[PDB]
Amino acid sequence: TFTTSEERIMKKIYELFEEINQPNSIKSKVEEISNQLKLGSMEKEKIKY
Amino acid sequence: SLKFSKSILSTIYLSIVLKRSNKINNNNQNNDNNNEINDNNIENYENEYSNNLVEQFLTTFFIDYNNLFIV
Amino acid sequence: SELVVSSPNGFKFAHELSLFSEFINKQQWRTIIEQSALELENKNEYQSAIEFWIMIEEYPRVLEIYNSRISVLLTSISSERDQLYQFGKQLFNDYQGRLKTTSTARTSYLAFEQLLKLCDFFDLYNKEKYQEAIQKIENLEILPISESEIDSKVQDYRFLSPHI
Amino acid sequence: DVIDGYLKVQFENIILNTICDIQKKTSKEFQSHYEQTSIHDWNRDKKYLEEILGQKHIKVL
Amino acid sequence: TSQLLDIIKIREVLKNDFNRFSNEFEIERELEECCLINSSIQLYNSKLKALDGWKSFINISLAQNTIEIDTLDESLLLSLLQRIVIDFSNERNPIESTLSIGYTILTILFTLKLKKDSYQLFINSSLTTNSTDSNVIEQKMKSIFEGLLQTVLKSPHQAIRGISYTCLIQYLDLSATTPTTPSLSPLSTSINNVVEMNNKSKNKNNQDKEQGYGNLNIGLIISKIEDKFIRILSSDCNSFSRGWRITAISCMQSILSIDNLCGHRSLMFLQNKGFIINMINDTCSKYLSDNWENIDPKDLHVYKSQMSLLLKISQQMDGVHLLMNNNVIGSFVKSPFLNYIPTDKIFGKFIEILLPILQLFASLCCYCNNTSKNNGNINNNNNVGGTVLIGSDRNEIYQELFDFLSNHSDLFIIILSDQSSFSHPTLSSLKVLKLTCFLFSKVSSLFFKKSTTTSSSTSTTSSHNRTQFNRFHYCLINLLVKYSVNSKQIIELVKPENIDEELLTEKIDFSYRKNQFQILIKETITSIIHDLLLYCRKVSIVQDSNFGFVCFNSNLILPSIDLAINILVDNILQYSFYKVDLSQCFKLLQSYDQLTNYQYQEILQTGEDYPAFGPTQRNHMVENILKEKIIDIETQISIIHENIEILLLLIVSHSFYFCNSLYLLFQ
Repeated sequence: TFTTSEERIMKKIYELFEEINQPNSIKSKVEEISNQLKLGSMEKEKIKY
Repeated sequence: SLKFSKSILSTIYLSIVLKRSNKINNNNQNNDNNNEINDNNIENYENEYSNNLVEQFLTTFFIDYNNLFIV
Repeated sequence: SELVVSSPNGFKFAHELSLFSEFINKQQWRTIIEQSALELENKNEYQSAIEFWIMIEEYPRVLEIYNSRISVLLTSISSERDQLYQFGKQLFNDYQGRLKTTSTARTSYLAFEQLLKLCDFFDLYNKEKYQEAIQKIENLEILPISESEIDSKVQDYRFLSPHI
Repeated sequence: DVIDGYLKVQFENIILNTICDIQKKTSKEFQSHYEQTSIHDWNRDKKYLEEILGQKHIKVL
Repeated sequence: TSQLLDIIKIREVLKNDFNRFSNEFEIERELEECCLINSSIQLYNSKLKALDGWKSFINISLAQNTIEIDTLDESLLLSLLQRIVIDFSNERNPIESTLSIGYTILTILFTLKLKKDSYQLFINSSLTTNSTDSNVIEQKMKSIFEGLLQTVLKSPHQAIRGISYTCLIQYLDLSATTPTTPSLSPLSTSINNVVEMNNKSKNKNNQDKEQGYGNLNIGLIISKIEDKFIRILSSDCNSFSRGWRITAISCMQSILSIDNLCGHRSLMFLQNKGFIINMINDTCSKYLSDNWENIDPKDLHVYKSQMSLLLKISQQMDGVHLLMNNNVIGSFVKSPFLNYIPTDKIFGKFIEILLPILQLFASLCCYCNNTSKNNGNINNNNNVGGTVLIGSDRNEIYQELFDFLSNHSDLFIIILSDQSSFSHPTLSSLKVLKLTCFLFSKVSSLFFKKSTTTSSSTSTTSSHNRTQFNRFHYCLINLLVKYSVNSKQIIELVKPENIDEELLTEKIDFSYRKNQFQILIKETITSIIHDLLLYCRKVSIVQDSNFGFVCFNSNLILPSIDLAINILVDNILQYSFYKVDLSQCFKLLQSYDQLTNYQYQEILQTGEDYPAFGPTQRNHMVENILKEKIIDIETQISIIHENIEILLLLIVSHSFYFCNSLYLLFQ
């Protein structure tokens, strides 16, 4: 059978899976910053003096 | 349902366009005149309501549920 | 009104302001009396305030103040209780004609003519005159003397004033 | 002088807690009304001096 | 016991008096009827057995926390609660069965509160963007409330109403929303720039609708039933025995916290039934008469709940008016209890009865400030004559408080000297002192006037008023010495009086280390110093800005001006600390999902239970503890800024008074 500490660490393994995989996850945000980079949207103009 | 959806969106587009022309005209006339139950309240109420309605219509479109662009 | 209520002849001066009719028209005069009477109630000067409310014939407020201060004092062995009770016996002698006519404050007059008998009952109780005290509360009609009166007095009580 | 016997006590505990909650709640509400009152009194009694100081400043000129 | 028909004795008597019957097939049918009635009585008894089994099974399956409260499905629990609240409203109940259902309703509502106060409710239906699903949740919650009200309207049975009153309290504690976050004020924004007014309507026109609809649904239930519900409840508040009387009075307090949404109608209905004056007279005669020493401790909780209802009334504008329209201050001030000089063997019971009166009298001062917005936009004749408090009414309240404090003078001298022969002070003597200094700060301007009005008459009374003033003044000034200079020693000498305060004596504050009790003492001492400084300001600086009485003597007997300068420096230092500490609490609230396990122990402090709580549970508990502690700190930051302004004003006014007083010796 499970122990309360195994039920509880299995919960933490699920909680830390979802934050990585849901539509508003870490994975999504690291493709948008990558999309904005491919589409030049962070290359601010280099004024020179 | 897809006809009715097209017909909502085509009528919303037409009302936003007409509202955008009226807001341009009234934004001239609200400079020019200020330097030398009231039915006015109805236009102002329908002007905020027909902003917030279009805003709620677009949040209820974009904020699992398949985003209608997917479908 | 600050002048009239600070005056050590205030009632006499407020009456004299009824003669200066080219300086104070009678509506301004009545409202100087209204503001002076309220600014005597604000001092606990309930007798001074009553004589001011009498000066403008506002007999509802006269009965309202009198019943309110005498009910809160009714049973007390205090100088204010006996002073206000003799003042009430004067208001009963001389003003009862006017006080017994008003359309409003009718129940306030019934209560005034019950409180001026309840004070007379407690006068005799606090002086061991128990047979005369019994006769004062019998001749007040607020209690049952027999079992046959109980449902009547248990109804009559519902038409007293909230000062009894 | 004063399963199911333990359930009696648990139901009575729940009633006593539900009575205690409101008396603690009404007390934090009272504390907040007290402190907002002295804040309002200060800013009122402050402005009264700002206006009286104006009614003294002019008088020397 | 349960009775059945004796089919043997019946069959024998029917065969003795056979003379009534046409033949024996009639006798055997009258026995068939008895056998049918016994069969349905047996089935009635087994349905009652099964309820008593089912209730004890469920309440044990909840009241031991044997099911993890996170996993307990609110969609199932509300569907059960909605089902059984219908039978709890049935006038064909057993009393025993309706009570067995009622105690099961009570445990389900209490377990739902124990979910709310650890986790957000209904998360699975904010993770659906379904406006349908939150509509189904309101319709369930509403079907429970309109049902619990039917059980009150229908039932004659005290304990069935009493349980429904506990369930109605827990329902209103469930439906009340948590506080919004405080709105930080960027004080430097003084220059010209035009556009961003007009967009600010929209977002409040949403969140004020969305909190609005639930509260308006409760208000649009109460405001259909009102005349019967408040009538039954105000009867029960005086018709019930002891424990359930308290439950009805607590229910009335919870309803008055919502009566604003009906329009103060429950409050107005109570005056339109004499309930306020009748409860004042029920209070003074039974708990504030000469026999107060002999009050039964079971009904001292009836006193505390009656006083907490007067305290809940004085927390409203119309409620302060309605308490003065029943002479509340004057009708408590006439009562024998207040004449009693307390002696050591009884002092705690005197404080338990004096403290709620001083809370009520302080509460009556609060509303008398809102007169200042009279922008004359004339148009419409809505003649609703609501009594905006007049220039009379705050002076009426302050006069009954002046003549209270001045008749009871030797009791208030014993309170205001704080000559504590009790070899430890307590937090409840400080609760009483916080209220006493506030009342003298409020009434201070009448204390100046009634001691300085020189009439051309009785010199023997104006000297007496000024002798009482001098006694109170030296006590209030010596408190400002004791509580500022020995401030730190007092925080190190005070003891708890209750297990609630021992549980604040173990617990640390994460902003401060101290325990939480040593902060609640300290912030009670901030309060004592603040209204003592307001008293000093109102006594040093008079109308017209003339100087009054000297609070601090010239030197660098009264104390000297070193005291005001040291209090100013310590308040400037505390104002600098709380602004760093607020700048920590807002940083914690901006990173709560990224705090260390040690910071989560530093904030939650939940013993060896701290391991058990899940992350989403800890994060929600910390997010609401940080909301509370930001509001506590932003409040103390106001009080201590205002101390700094009061102290600067006191130092400048005394310095100016002495410089003019010296100049007037050189002409």
